[PDB]
Amino acid sequence: PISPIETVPVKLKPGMDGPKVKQWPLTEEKIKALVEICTEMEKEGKISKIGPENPYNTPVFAIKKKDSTKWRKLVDFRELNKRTQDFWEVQLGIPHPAGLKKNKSVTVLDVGDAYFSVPLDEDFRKYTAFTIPSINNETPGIRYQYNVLPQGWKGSPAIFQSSMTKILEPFKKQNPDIVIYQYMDDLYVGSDLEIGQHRTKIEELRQHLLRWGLTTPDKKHQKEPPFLWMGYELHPDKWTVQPIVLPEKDSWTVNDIQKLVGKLNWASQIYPGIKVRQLCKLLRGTKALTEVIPLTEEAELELAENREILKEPVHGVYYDPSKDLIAEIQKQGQGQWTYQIYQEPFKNLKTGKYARMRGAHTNDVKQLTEAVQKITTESIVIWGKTPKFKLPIQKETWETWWTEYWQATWIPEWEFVNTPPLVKLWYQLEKEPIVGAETFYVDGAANRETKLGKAGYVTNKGRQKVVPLTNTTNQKTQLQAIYLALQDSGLEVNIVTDSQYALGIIQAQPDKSESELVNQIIEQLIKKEKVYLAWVPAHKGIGGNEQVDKLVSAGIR
Amino acid sequence: IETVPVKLKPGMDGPKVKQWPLTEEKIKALVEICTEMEKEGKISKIGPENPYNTPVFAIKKKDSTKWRKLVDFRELNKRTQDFWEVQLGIPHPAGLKKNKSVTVLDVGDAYFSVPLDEDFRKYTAFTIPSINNETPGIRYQYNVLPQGWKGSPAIFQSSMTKILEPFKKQNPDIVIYQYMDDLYVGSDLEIGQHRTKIEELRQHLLRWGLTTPGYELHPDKWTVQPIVLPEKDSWTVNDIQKLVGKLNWASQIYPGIKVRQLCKLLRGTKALTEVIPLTEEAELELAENREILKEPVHGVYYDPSKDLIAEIQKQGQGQWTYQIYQEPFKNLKTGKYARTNDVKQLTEAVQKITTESIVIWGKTPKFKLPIQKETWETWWTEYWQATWIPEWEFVNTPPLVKLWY
Ligand SMILES: COc1ccc(C(C)=O)c(O)c1[C@H]1C[C@H]1NC(=S)Nc1ccc(C#N)cn1
Repeated sequence: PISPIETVPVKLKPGMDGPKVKQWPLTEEKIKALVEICTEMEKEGKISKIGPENPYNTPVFAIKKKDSTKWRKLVDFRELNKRTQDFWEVQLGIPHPAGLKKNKSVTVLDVGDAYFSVPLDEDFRKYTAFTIPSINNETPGIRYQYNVLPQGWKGSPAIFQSSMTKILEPFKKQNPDIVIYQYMDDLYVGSDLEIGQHRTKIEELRQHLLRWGLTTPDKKHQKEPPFLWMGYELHPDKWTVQPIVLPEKDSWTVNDIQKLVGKLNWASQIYPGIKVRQLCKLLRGTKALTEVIPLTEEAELELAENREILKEPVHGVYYDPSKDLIAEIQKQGQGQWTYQIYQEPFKNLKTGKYARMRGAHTNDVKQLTEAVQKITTESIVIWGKTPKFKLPIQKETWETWWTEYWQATWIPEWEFVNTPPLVKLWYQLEKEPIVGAETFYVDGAANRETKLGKAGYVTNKGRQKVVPLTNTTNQKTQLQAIYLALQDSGLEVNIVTDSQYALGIIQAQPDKSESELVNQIIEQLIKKEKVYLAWVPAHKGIGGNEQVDKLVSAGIR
Repeated sequence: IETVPVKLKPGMDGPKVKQWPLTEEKIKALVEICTEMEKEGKISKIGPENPYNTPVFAIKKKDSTKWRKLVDFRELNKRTQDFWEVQLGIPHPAGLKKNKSVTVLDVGDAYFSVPLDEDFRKYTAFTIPSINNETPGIRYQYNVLPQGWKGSPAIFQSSMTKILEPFKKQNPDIVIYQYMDDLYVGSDLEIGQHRTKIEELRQHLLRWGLTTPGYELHPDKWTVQPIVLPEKDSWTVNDIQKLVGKLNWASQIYPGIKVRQLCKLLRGTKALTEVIPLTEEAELELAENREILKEPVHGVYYDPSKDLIAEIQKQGQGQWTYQIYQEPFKNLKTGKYARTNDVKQLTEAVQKITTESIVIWGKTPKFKLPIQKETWETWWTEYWQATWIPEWEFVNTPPLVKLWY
């Protein structure tokens, strides 16, 4: 049929005009096919005969189907799809299984010939014109236009789902106890009714759809849960991901490593503990897609744990709106975090993993914080509410960090759960200078055109070391000069720098970095028992700073 | 009543901003509201032929139980500017900033009675999302003047002037300023006389169909936040070092902060803990130094053409410091904010500052917020109460907390 529904008015982009593309000469077999086809459509209302008063033409093709059984009418709309107005988006997100309520009965009805059962805006049809050529372009040809939604046109998906909504609106209202999800051609209808009261409700809907031009299955409902959807396998009872299977090869190509990494990431939504750091590390650095990459011990072991995890099937449960939401976060490897969300002790709703870095220099208290912000957002989308957290951090460690950090930080309802490792700040920075502790006035310089710098230091106890550096930035000579003051120095030490830059990085208590140096400085800091950092205006000539500054810039500066 | 034609800034197109995900209770709230606004014909459902979008949120009244709708027209306002700023602007009284008391009334409902040029309604499209994307999303557009839009006040300016006319004529010493949804009413009367005067005004408003709140600002009791210098009994090397560092800073701003005399004081290469004596020229340098730092930077003037910028630093212990300036380190005003959640306080401070900003300059500043983008966006609305939303960029405060400014 062709739905009696009103039509969605559409227009071309403002200054632009319809398409006027030249029809390339097609062969007889192809020319014949298109006629046998179009005549069929026309006979149903899908297309109509027009004349050469329409300045708009769109190229038509035809290719053979499976093993060359029947032909197909391809309509290259590119030019029109480029002059057509923009629409809203059909889907802005994709339901996550974990967000589905547990349902007793679910059947999947799929609409047949969707785009063809919906009327096009009358004032727009004139643009959907195309022509069937005459053998070796002699006769003018048959000109046609559309009365329904063209297959490859830009506005078909929008106008269709849009239309399908209005059609459903009544039925939904009369059946408030029935959920209907529309995903393209298919329609998902679930309820708590019995296969009897359910399949009865189904028909009622099929009928409702028919009263609108929508032909739907009868016994080929496909309902039969299981359900393979968007990469998931749904059961009325639970859900899980399409079966994963790991290659088991003797050699791995960049291509193989990628498919694998993709399967695992996809598997991590419900399989806790999935890890791909070592494997992803292998894809670093421009590499062919056919190049063989040797697996390193670490990756070799990682691929192992994953295999182990994937062997016994794991399933996820559905959402119970009444019960609360609980999320726990464990610290797997370094920089890696896994989490599980459940409502009943260990019957996971969904699983996940955070491993983002977020700039160079950062600590576990900060990473843990970000992971919560993610899980929070994620939780909102799927379930409309934020869960209570269970974090492997002391109410103290946290409370002490947040209050002494420049950035503003918040964190939903949580509880400490002792699930090792535990998050901790690996060192503090005394707020008061250390009395009777050697004071180191560090500094550095670097010839910009040469790159030759001398990172040194001078203390109040006479000592004064000065080392030369090659190929370094004015910053390194300042970060190096601090590394020095930390090496040949006792457990307690006051360090005076003129490097806001260094001051900045260190005052933030990073416990891991991307600077080879910064990590070293970190090692030291964890060893000392009392460190005090302070700043003073660089090269302004101040007590002490000047003194060092001198022998630091003395030549080679 | 005939409608006013509105045109976007040629070259620019209508808003196409994503809708930040909302929690269940806020979606339920929004559907109720929008359901009613539709029955009343204020908004109309729309198809996919509308490619535009503007985000919407649900906030609370002045701490009540009623959920209020809050469309975010930040974008649209920008594509409209020319219109609501030059063509039909609204003068900002310099007298408002001087008033002993200023009352703010939400004259928002007022706009729902004026139709919006049909040719412009498509640019006010917004979406009420659904949970787990289990639904396409409910779309709508405005038939009447919307409340977030700065275009609404401009248009309604005509009707507002008549309504207020009598009151103004009878009370010539009361400043009435209108700024996007709110009315600022200031006077120098004793509180009760003011408070009364305010009631009287509600009555005029009430006759043209217009409710009211409440909420009093005391501008004349707004002062600066000097850049504080210590004044200790003892003294260490470290202390004087910081003293020099800050003084050095306050030199690129506040011309004349001679520090030379105080510097070169007790130098060489001493221990930080080593306590030290005092000086005479020093005592005098601090004197003049702070003396300057106490009063506004000579040479800084508000430039109507340029943007206002607000920067906030978390001082810890619930203390928040802020500076408003157009040229870095050229503070037009600095201040403080004190007194549960880090985000809650920040959002509080942002509103306070924005308010003072609207009174003194008639425009909101752009904020450099000391927080993680994600965290803010996830929680601000949870404490937000104003009917407007300022522009904000998330910054990363330098160890500049030291000098309060
Ligand atoms: C959000 O709406 C969607 C998204 C996807 C599906 C799929 C893939 O079936 C779906 O049925 C729906 C809605 C019908 C309702 N289903 C709800 S709520 N729960 C369940 C439970 C088990 C199965 C089982 N087996 C399918 N749906």
